[PDB]
Amino acid sequence: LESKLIVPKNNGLKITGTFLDEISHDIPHQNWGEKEWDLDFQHMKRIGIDTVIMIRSGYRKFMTYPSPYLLKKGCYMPSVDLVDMYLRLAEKYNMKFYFGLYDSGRYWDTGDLSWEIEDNKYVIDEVWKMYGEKYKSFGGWYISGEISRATKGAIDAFRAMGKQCKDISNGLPTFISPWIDGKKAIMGTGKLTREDAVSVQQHEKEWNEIFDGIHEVVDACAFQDGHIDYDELDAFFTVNKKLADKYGMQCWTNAESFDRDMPIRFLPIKFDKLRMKLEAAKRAGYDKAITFEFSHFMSPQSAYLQAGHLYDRYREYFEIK
Amino acid sequence: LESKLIVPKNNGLKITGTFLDEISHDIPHQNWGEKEWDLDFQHMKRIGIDTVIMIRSGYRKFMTYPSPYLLKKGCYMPSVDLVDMYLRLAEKYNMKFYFGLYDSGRYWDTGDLSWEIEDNKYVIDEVWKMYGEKYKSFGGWYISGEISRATKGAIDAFRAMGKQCKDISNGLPTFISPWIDGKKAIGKLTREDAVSVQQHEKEWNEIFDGIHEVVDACAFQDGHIDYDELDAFFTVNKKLADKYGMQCWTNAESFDRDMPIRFLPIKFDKLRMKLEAAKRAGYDKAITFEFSHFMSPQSAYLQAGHLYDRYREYFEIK
Amino acid sequence: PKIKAGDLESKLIVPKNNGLKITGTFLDEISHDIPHQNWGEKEWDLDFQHMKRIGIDTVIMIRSGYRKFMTYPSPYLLKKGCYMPSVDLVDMYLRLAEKYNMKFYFGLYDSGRYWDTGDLSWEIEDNKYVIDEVWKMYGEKYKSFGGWYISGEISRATKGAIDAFRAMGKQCKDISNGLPTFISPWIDGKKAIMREDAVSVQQHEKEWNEIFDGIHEVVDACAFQDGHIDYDELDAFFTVNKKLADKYGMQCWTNAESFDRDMPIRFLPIKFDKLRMKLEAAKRAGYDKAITFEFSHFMSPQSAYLQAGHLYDRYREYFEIK
Ligand code: NA
Repeated sequence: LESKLIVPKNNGLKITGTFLDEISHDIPHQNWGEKEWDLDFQHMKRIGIDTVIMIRSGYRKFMTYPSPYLLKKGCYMPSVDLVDMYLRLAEKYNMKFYFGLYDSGRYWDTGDLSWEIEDNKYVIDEVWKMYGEKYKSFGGWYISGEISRATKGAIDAFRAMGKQCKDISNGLPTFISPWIDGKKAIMGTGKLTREDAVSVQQHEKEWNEIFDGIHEVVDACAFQDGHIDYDELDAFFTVNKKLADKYGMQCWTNAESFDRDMPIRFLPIKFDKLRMKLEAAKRAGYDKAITFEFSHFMSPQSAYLQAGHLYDRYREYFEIK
Repeated sequence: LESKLIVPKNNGLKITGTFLDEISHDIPHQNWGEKEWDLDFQHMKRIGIDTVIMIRSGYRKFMTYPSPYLLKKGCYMPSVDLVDMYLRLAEKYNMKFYFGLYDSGRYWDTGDLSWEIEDNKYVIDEVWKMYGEKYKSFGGWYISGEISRATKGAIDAFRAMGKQCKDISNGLPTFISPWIDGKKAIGKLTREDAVSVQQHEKEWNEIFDGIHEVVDACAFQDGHIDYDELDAFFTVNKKLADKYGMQCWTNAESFDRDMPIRFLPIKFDKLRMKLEAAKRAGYDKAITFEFSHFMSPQSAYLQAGHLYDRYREYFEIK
Repeated sequence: PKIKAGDLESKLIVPKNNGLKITGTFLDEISHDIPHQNWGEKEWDLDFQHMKRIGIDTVIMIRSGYRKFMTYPSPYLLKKGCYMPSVDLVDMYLRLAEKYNMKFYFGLYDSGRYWDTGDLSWEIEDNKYVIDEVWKMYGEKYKSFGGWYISGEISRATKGAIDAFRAMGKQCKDISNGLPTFISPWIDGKKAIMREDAVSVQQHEKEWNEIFDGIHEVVDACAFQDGHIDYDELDAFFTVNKKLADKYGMQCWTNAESFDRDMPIRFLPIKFDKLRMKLEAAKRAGYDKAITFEFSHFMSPQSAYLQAGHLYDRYREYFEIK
């Protein structure tokens, strides 16, 4: 059996990139080894994922690789070099690997994104030498400092980090994945909804300033699409696309594949909500759709079995064999 | 191996109905298609489920079928006609399908249930014409406006919705599934100003007096009271149903309200106690919220498949 | 896509078998806050097999009852209005422990009165009856009954705790002719939020010096829950907890939590590297034994949390367990 769809198939932007949630801020670890990661890359390849982004090379004292710099700063040796593993898997499945910058926790504790520059000066340089120059699949940088609004030190940090990434790698692509300060941006507020969600006009004003400051060293912007309502997608995607076009940046969508509307934070999204978000991205003329996060929220291998079913609904809608 | 039970088996009211959690307020979606739903109806049939209730035909801008009315009001076209699917599956497995009324969100935002009547006037009409007259398994109506206490506009909303349902369908059954304003009707996981049995009886006596001519059954959610309060509340709820000639059902919750994850499948012994209390009180029928997530072998919550096995062992179901 | 056959193990970049192995687990009955898996004897037998494979030799039923819920048909608790359970779990666990040659520890009853008042001395009275009937019904009849778990949990100086632990430990030891007893308190650290005012190492030592002085004659081991402190605070607290155990002649255990306290879901299986770091710290401090809350949910291949089965595989790889 197969459900009879009552909407047109293949009418949205296909997901062609995914984050790899290491080091995760808030998603429980699946305790996968290389065998499980190899199988997930196969599941990704089947649906046409061509890009994998390791979200943050470290988070506070946790790291994804044996960094000589972070080890000297008192961070914890991991048991596996994940950077090496992901680069080898990306090469095996002919995917582009993007390296996420280090997150020290200082910006999260203060609101000043300039705290994140200094450690990344060392991380960027050692990673280029240790991995960038040696692995064919190293194809880009993810500037992992997340914001939604005008933020102290953000333009300066993005400019400094983007410039160093581009200079050392002879111009590999860079991108950011901020979020929209919408009605579901309730983090740290102690309430189920914001009655003071940002207006489209104020969002445009603040992001016009940010893109004016960073576009020479940030190639794409991939807004997280989940903090606004499903009837606000056209309004915000039109503005985000207009801003990307004005500054010559690629306009991506970070199509969240987890559900923000539920009392469990977080399980896989309802397929129709993801479909609506990808259809809106296609209507707005977006260049690429990526997702946070295939392995937990869309994989047949996920511990969240709703993810394997999401994968099947996704394949049916996009007519993927 | 099999555990040695130290209580008598088959000593509670068997579950013979389940909600279908569409459109869900707060349970994460399992992303099932018709294949998975067909298999879940088979798992339901094995344990003697004979009734399936689609809990709410829409919730705010989400809908379960291509409603011409709700689409004109700006609601979202779904990718599958779930009403058509469930009606076909109910007919295939010889079950009765109950249609849950539309939930606009206006009652939840104001506390006045009278806001839910208007959209349902259009929904009941178009659903009777589109489905009720065409599908054999369309067997009843679920009045989805949930309350626990005396509520502004509730008696008149239940009266209006029940009357329209009955009139258009030439008297198909109707029911409500309210909750008890008990210690788990919550900060924290519990509280100290739970409704008394006496005050609950007073308010529901007035509600049943007002609605009994067009509401055939009441299925209180059984989970917001403590397990040692079941006999007291079930005795009152059965006495009120008898007073107004209504059927007395239990909505035996199969998820756990006592845990910090909202929600995973219930501990079997808690469900057993609730079904045993319903049988002691002489209840007509037990339904559950919700088989597919909380008792199914197909659920993403694997504690549900184990619950299904403990349930079959207790009820001696092959 | 199909999983590759064979060994395709991650290349470890840390020394292997460099932490204290987990050789005991709680059995989370009656649970305070972990959703029930609805297992029967078949599933529990299989879980005991998964435990035996990794060298678990001790199983601890965490609390023989909690408020009106109980794990066995207690004549005393039934007279007090508590609920008859459908299975005698004490009988089941004792039979499974004997089958797999493990020691079973009996967790004392938790009435809820201490949780509602902050005074642990309220837990003494019901346990006088529970200890008495359980020794007669089970302790004298089952070979695998090997110890007692004093389930009254604290982290700081607590009203009536020293008196409670002394009374309960003494009755357990007297009735059973000296079987071992232990407690599993927690550290009042930065993750004890159920923070910037976490207890200092100095204040923790001061208070636990007083507690251990009062209870060491009838409490053989202390197994602090290791999860409420940060991973860079393990050496400081474990050094102090070992120093206190040595001063009072007690065994120094670690209750190595196998669930993650850093996540917005309370709780799913821990990240292996976090568990590894906690077991590595216990071994550096010279701890005698590692137990865990809780194998069945958080490390078992049978758990509903499939991250647990993967944790079991990472654990076996690090410890070279076949
Ligand atoms: Na006292």
